[PDB]
Amino acid sequence: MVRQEELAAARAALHDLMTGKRVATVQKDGRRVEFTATSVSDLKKYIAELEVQTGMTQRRRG
Repeated sequence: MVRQEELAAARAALHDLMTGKRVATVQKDGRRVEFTATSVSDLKKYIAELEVQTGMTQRRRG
């Protein structure tokens, strides 16, 4: 399990959505999905869930 690549792509979305552009697309499973500054919150979670699926712990306090 190494989302090291797609991971770097998600961080970029945080930079473009809060730098100016309000729209951002992501290539996931041949499926493209849109995100607007209105959901900048549900995206923050998508970034936290991938760190737990690529990290190496479980106590959560890690």
